[PDB]
Amino acid sequence: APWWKSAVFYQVYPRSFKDTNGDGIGDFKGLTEKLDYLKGLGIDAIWINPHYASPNTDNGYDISDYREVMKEYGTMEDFDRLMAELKKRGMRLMVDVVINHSSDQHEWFKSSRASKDNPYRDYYFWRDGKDGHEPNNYPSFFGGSAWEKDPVTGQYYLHYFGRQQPDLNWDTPKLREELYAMLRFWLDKGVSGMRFATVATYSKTPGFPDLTPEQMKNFAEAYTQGPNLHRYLQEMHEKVFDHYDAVTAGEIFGAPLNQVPLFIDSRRKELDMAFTFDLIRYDRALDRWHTIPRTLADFRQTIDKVDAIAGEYGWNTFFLGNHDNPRAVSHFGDDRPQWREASAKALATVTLTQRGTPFIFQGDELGMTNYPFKTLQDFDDIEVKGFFQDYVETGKATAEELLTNVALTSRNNARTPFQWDDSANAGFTTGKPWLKVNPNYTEINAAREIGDPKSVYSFYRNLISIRHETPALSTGSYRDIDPSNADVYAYTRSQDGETYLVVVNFKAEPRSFTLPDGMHIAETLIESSSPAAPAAGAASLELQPWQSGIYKVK
Ligand SMILES: OC[C@H]1O[C@@](CO)(O[C@H]2O[C@H](CO)[C@@H](O)[C@H](O)[C@H]2O)[C@@H](O)[C@@H]1O
Ligand SMILES: [Ca+2]
Repeated sequence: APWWKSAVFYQVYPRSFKDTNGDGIGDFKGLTEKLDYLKGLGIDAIWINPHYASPNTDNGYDISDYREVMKEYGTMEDFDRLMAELKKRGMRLMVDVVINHSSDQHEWFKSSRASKDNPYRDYYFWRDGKDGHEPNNYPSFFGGSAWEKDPVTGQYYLHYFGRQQPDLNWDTPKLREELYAMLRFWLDKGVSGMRFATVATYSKTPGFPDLTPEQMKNFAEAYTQGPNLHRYLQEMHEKVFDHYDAVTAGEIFGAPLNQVPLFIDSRRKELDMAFTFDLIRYDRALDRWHTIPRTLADFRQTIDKVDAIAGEYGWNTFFLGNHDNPRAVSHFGDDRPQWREASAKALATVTLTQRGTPFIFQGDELGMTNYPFKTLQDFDDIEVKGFFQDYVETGKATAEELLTNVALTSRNNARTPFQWDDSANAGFTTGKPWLKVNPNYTEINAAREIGDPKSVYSFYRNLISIRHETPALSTGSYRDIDPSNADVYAYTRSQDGETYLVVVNFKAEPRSFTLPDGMHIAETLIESSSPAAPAAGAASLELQPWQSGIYKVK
């Protein structure tokens, strides 16, 4: 059982964590200042979003030099000190690895775009248009065609994401060797983990035939069907990860769940663990902007399908939130002032008793909410400007339809500054924050949470302890008591003849729970929103609105 199977991770979007120089952008110094806070919470390891030199058309996901640090975050010396200060606390760092595409300002692309005979030409994908139009019908995730004509050579380069994010050509051995050398540069600095963004799209289909209309309906899935993908990931492991001790994590965006085992089965020598989208997008329409009503029954059944593809040799991450999705309490909980803390704790109990390695998103430990967008600029983000181009400019929807829906699903919901206290701009910055702070910072902030044994924060800290001390709760098997139940989420975790029972009321009303025939409460480890723990030997539970609990059973 490697260290990573029982670790609890915390994801820090540095741009919005803590500013230390007034420019309104979070930075490395600000993260280094808060390690004590993170340690005190119980956090073993941090995954930071892209921290490399970038023009920031996509807040670090368009990388212009893989070997320099983002100017906004600090210098290489600031990154080294972060590493050092993490190590002092026996903490580990996972970095984000963005090698499906680079920025169009990367030196490689500047060279590549110069002529068709340039030595870098095949570091990207260049093709002639067909029939006066693009080379084929590929759509981009961030608006319009995935192909962009370059007047310099008259050909089109491929970009699955933004126009300023040209896809890297993995079919070219020289480029793969460069990528590997780049990974060693960071690994040699002692980085403990790497998360590969959109790891499933690295392999492109030879010939670039047009997508079928079915394929066009789910293009994301088509872009994960490159015929050399597993070949390339296995090569990366042989030449890189085999020689180091880091954990690898794949963001498997767009792939069908049944293919996930190919990425994570320890025996195949590709990656260690999976970030999947089935759960967190379980109520998102195919357009990635509308929502579809779902029940708890939908929620638990997805989790069960997801757990099942881990098998014996695979391993999952678990998360309810990240920098690409709405806030966990607003999305899966109830964010109204009277149910917010109660449901946030109930979500905490879920997160920390899932099988897999949990990732907690910055701010969820405080019960941070979605942002109340009013304006146009509140929504500012390459992906929504993409939705405008594809849905508004084309007359498929009105701006106000877009914004009503995007208010609920926008990435910007997760990127509002972390709420440290009740000072100006919640103590995030002394300047003017890059995105506005949520007004509810006056009720929802770290300083107020940490001082209160009854807070969301304190509930998270207690859960993390209980998990750290209970093997079954990280590496134990998982079993859903009743997948068709849409009121109360019940499951067991077991290891080595010990069994724990997690019960979570998802209704804002009293509910009852009857334990499995022959099973009885032995001890109560923790509850939220309960006025009294069950009696030793209880065969059922009386549950308050939003109540959660962990029990040892016999
Ligand atoms: O937000 C659109 C879509 O992008 C994904 C692809 O994995 O997210 C990763 O890659 C993007 C493009 O570089 C980034 O904008 C994003 O921040 C990054 O995590 C999906 O998760 C997401 O649905
Ligand atoms: Ca700053």
